[PDB]
Amino acid sequence: LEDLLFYTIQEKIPVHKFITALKSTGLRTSDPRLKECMDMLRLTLQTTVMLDKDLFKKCVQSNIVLLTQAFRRKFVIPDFMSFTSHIDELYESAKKQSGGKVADYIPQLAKFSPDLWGVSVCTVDGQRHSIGDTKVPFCLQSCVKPLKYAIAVNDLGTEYVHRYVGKEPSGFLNEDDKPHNPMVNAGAIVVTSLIKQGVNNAEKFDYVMQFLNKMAGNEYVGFSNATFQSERESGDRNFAIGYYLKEKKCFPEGTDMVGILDFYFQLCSIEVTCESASVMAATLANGGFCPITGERVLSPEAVRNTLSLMHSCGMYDFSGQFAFHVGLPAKSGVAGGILLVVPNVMGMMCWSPPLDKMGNSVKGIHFCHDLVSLCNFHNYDNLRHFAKKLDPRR
Amino acid sequence: LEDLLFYTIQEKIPVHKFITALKSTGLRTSDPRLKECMDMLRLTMLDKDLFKKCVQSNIVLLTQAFRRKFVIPDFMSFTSHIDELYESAKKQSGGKVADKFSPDLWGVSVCTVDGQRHSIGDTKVPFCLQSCVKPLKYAIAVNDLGTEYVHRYVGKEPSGFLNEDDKPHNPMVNAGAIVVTSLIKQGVNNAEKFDYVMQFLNKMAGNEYVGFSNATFQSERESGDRNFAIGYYLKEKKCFPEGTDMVGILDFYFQLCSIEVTCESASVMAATLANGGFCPITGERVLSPEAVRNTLSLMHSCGMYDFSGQFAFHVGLPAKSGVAGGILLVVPNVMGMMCWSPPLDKMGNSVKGIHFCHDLVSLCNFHNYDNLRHFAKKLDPRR
Amino acid sequence: LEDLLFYTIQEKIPVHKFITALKSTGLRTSDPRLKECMDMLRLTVMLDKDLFKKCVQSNIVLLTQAFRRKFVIPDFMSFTSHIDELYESAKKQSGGKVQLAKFSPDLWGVSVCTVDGQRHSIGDTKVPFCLQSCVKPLKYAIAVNDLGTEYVHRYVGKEPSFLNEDDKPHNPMVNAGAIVVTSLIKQGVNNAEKFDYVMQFLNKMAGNEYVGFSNATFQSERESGDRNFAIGYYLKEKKCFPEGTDMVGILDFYFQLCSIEVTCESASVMAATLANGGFCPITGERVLSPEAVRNTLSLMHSCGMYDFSGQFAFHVGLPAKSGVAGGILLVVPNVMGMMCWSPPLDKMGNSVKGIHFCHDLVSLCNFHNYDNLRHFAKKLDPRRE
Amino acid sequence: LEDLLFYTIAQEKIPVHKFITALKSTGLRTSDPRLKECMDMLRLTLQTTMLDKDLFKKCVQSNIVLLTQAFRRKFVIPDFMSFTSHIDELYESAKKQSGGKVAQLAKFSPDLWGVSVCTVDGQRHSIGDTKVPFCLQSCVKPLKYAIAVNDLGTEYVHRYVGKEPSLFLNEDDKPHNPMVNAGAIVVTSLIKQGVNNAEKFDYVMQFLNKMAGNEYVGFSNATFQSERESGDRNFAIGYYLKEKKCFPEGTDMVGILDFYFQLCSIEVTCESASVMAATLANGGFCPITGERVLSPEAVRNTLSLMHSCGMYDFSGQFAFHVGLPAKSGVAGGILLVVPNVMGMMCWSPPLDKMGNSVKGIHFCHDLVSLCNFHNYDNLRHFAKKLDPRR
Ligand SMILES: [Cl-]
Ligand SMILES: [Cl-]
Ligand SMILES: [Cl-]
Ligand SMILES: [Cl-]
Repeated sequence: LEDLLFYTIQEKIPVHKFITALKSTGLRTSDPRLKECMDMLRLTLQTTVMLDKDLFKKCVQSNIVLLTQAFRRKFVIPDFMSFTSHIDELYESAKKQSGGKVADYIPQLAKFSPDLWGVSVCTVDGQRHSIGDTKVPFCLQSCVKPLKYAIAVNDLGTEYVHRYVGKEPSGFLNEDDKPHNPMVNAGAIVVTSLIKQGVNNAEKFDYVMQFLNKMAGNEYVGFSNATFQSERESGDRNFAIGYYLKEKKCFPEGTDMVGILDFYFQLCSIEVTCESASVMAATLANGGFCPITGERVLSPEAVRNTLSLMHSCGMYDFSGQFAFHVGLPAKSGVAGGILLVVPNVMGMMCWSPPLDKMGNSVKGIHFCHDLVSLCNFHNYDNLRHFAKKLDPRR
Repeated sequence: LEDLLFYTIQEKIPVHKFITALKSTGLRTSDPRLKECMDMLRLTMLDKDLFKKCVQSNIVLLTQAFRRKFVIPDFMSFTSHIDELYESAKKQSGGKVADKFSPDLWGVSVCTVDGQRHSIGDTKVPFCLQSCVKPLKYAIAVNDLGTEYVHRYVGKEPSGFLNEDDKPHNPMVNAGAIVVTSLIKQGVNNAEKFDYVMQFLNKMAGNEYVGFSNATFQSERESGDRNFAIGYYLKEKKCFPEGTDMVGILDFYFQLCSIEVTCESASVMAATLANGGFCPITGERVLSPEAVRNTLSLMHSCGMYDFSGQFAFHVGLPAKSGVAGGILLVVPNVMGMMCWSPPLDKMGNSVKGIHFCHDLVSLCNFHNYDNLRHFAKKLDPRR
Repeated sequence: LEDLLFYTIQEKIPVHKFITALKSTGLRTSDPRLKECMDMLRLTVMLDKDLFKKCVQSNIVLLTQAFRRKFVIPDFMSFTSHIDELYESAKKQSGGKVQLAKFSPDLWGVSVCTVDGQRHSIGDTKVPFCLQSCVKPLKYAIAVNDLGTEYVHRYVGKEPSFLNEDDKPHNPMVNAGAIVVTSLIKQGVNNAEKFDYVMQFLNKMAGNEYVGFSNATFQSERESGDRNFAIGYYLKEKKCFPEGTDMVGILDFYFQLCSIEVTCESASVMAATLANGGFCPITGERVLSPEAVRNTLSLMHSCGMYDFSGQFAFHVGLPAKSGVAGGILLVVPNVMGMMCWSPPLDKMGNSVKGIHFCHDLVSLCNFHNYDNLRHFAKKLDPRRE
Repeated sequence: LEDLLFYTIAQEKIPVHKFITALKSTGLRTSDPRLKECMDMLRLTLQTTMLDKDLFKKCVQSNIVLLTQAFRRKFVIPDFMSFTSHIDELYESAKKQSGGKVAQLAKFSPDLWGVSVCTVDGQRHSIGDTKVPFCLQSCVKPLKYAIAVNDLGTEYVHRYVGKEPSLFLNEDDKPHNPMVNAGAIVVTSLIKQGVNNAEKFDYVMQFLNKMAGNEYVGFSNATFQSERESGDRNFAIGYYLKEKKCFPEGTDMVGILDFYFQLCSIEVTCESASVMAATLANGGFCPITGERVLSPEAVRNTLSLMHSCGMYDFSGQFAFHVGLPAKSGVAGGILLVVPNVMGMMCWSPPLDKMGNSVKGIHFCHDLVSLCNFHNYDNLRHFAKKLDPRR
């Protein structure tokens, strides 16, 4: 059982040899699902480097199931080292594109260097990879749109949420007097008013944060007050939208619109890194379960709706082309993030601040094209006949 | 290998015993890939020797089959569900037939990417593809000329005659389908063009029923005012490739719309698309992966007319409707389908078709954005 | 000259006869241009060649035009009898919208003021109501008068239909355009001063007849302003205002402007000023430049009636502007201004009775902008004896 | 009256040339159809052998009314020589502006520019190339609509076509107005229904002849064959109209297009077309024949729609700045109407990026900058402008 695993890894295993093989699977020693095992190893090093069969069983037994899949290469991407080397090549290629313009409309976005570039990957199995500046905090901005949508649907269900907001691209209101979808400001503002009704903003914010925290496997989620204050002061177009929505009676009964706008600016100001965000995207890749905690964050219904709208509406005006050429659900944001989901496989956050004319981060856009150019991840690729493409699940 | 299979099924196997067990896997005794085997049986209780002699040539396929390795391992179960969904849509009596056909005609056909087949309803009655051909001829065009060339002439996304670039919005609208028609087999006459497409559709269908309705073609082309208006407009905006005869393309276009299929043959067509360009019952490579992926993308967003976005959100499967009441349905990596009932809703889609498609995804985890690990209460037919 | 007029009107004239003959021409004895004559007559009960010349001397040229039938509409009594029929005819049309309770009957009134100062009224013409959108052409004329055509039209469009190709509101007659126009006027001072200034201007337009302000309407508009705040934030976002504009304050000024009150009678003089080329008919004072008055009439023509503007231009062919209080400011260039007021509105937002009356006026008279003055077929021409 | 007139012109006897020179200075042409008997007697009188009171009476008696108004300065523009002198200056000023493109290009001669005036009293003036024939093209649009309304009335015509400024169709699934191609095709299908194109065409041609006081109206077959070849977009419209059921019952659409191209290919000069516009300014009566041609409601409707819809995409700006009903065409013509005063035709082929003749447009602005002709100018108070009626 745990003995079997011992043999696949002589009389006694040096600990470092166990750790090194574990880290090659793509797992991180700090994985919450590995905690018992790692605690035991560290404790063992104290009271003791070689592990005999009996010691190994002792350290590895609590986590044995997860550990067996790792070593039996049952993970979604079994040769991860090979895959990450491709990710790096693609990272390097995109890094040669200097074009684009960093958003200057508020001091917090403008300060960011155009030359910051990073990519983080988290598979639905919890395998992690990062290259570039992946520990630098930035604001989600519109990348928050699908997440608060997912929350709303999780709590209120499809039918209700979509009384208030549309299901498709625009190509302020559709024929039915609703904003076109959750990924446009008008739609996001309305989705924001749907969450945790009848409570003050402080608890609403906290409530939302609980969700993000879980989606991120308790990795970094933070808040930029500097950005919130600036968004709120320069927010004229969003105020125009708010008054219009109120005038057309688009909000739930009793809504305080100005309060909702404040909440909305707050939500846009939430901070992540590529690493933590990649976990959020992996939760969406994993059907609502956080890949690194095994926790159930969101209903399958919420995740399906959200991925559908990211595919359709997620890239601003580039959505149609992105869907045709990339065919992956994604959400761009003005700070230069692109939240990417390859369903059943992994999730990513790509970050470079310079934007193209559509509003999309130039290196992210270029990286996403290459990713699908290389691998058979396009939504409508086939898993049997893919031509020259590479399939990393094999 | 033929030995193992033999034991799996006493000293001798009655022929019928092997036949009914084979049928139970979803395959038909007439599968083109089973020909050698069925010929060997026609040349004769099989003892081990006669059995090995008969099945040796088809062994690999038969092995996949009897070892429950097909994309849907328990097909008899999956079939029973298709039947319930069918009987449920059958009770929906609404819609309006376009204008000769009888309402109450309803049929559904399935072909898995492994060539497993099922049918219920009026499944052998030939009807016209109409706009169902749109993705088919777009696939042919991308197959021969590639993505970059074809999309010089036509858009890649939905609308809401020409887009901001002076191209028709996509291949699934009439304007776009007319332009696409002008791209195929350029410079050759219409007669050869029609033969070429007809040959291409034969491959897609694994050589099952494909036909032409001259009656439909005649009336279509007399009533084609809106399409004529479109042709003159496209010509004037210089939308066609140099040297196009637009009045001739419209002819060809009306012809392509009049091509006939049954639910059964058209389901194989959809199966080719679900199989990455390989025909499931012939094993023949038909379209390039590039052509198939483009086609599925545009059917997903553009395929259902004004109901496209609603259909993508709820059903999440590439599909293409036509005014005869066909819906060409693709579940990638799993199966193709054709649903046929003539009565249409206000949007132009078959009423029973639409109902069936919703229920199918309500039941099974086939939605494009369903997860294959956590699906809640949905059935997964692949298990 | 005074003698000429004297004989025209025995040894002595009874003075009730001069008054009666005067009123007969359409002028009122309260006409600001007749004051001296009326004061001299107050000092004086029969008028001999001598007393008559004394009373009438000051104003003689105006009274001569009046008695010699030189006025734009020489036979006025006949023309007002027609206005009355049209009035009764439109009166009988009771459709429109303002479990509604009703404590009192419907209000309907029509006032006519000619470019010569001839006046007529029937119905409820003394009851104050808010201009609302009727104020739009008025404040646009002010802006153009003060700033000129080039400057105003950097901020707003000249054509019918939030923003057009150039990211300007379409014209001065739509809310977005009227909000921008509001921001153009008196940019130096504070809001109280801007309001006084506009109010003074409307006094000139009206020959100092009734104009006022309704605080109730103003507060009600303030509370209901979501639609107008949406527009106000959008305009700001798109940088549609002149530099240093306080947009929230401009809307407040906007609501005040919509809340200004008039009567059918005083508003008809406002319209007669626009019909008279910028000169107030009853004071002879020059209120607005010709450029401001031409620009205003042109935009009233195409843009003045909401979504009925096109149909109205084609069938009626007169510059007009309507508002939700039920008013229709009507202009007939070179002839007269009018104000029609009934509160019930049709589905397009225009006063039911007002619209009916405007149609009938042009069916009857050759006032349609594209009518011909030589060959009019069946129509009546009131400019002729 | 004949004696009164004789005295104002007179001395014991009037030299013939002196009566003629005075007549011309009023703006009337000697060839005026309404002056025919007068001129006939005059020529007859020179044969049988200086006018005395009795001889002068004999000559002008049949035409006395019109001649009396002319000499008494009762014409809409009493000082006509002063006015034409202004027209000439505006013409020269429009000339120095050579921008625009005619519908690497070679040039075999100078570009043509001409301006004709016909007053509602039949006073004439021309300067520039005013006798050169050119195709009406879209300038024919208000003319054929006026015919439709004349024969069919407002209700019938506007059951098929919109009344407002402006896809091919409005919310009623009717073309937006008579001045856009789709609307003008539908109007074309209204006229003289149930006869062959040859008969319909002769019918419009005689109508055009009356509007023009029987001055030049013609046809360009070269232009027609060309329109017929390049009409892909008009055939697109034709099939769309047909698809949407915009034509009256039983119309042959392909035949209707053919009639339409014909109507576009009709030819005028600046002079003949100025009389056409003057008919529209005169309430349906032709100024030089005194003949009733179009009904008042047809003339009103046409002027209304020219005002708002006449200049293509410049209609909005044109109405605002110029305030005159006008219609322009791809040949470089602008048919202009000052209601109650005059008609005009301006012709220069080079077009601006909107499709309007550059010289015509420039001339129209200057005309209104100078004169109080703007639809919304006041007649009593106008500022620096001059009023030619005074
Ligand atoms: Cl954003
Ligand atoms: Cl179809
Ligand atoms: Cl209003
Ligand atoms: Cl033209």
